[PDB]
Amino acid sequence: PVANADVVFDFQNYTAKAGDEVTVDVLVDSKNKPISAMDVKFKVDSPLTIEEIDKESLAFNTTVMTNMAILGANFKSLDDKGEPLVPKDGAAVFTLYVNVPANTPDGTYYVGFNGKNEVHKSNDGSQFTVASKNGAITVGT
Repeated sequence: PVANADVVFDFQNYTAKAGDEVTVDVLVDSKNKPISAMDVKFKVDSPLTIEEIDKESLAFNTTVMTNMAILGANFKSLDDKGEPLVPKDGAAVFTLYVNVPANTPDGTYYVGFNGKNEVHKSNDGSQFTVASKNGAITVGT
């Protein structure tokens, strides 16, 4: 089935052996609509962990503020005249570095949002609706 939203994130799908790192490149489709800010939290299924959140958003060429205690990230995405940016088609909006422990069983482990995925339209609190797809990390095939 399908969920429609104004903005859809694509976590993509990955493979790993136990002991690997997995670089998760989160893509975004806003139907070419501009975005003023994001404020999000991430998770991955145990026993995998998110070991680092990249401090750059390539889709917006902007610095990402990060917090590893809560696995949170946020940024503003304005041009030099203070207007919202259209994300760059093809470019990662977030990059996550995931650890797959040496003893991870074969299986499918998902990466995604942890209950916060705010995508702002302007400076007044208004938000786009958001949905997510993919995010499977398949360990051991």
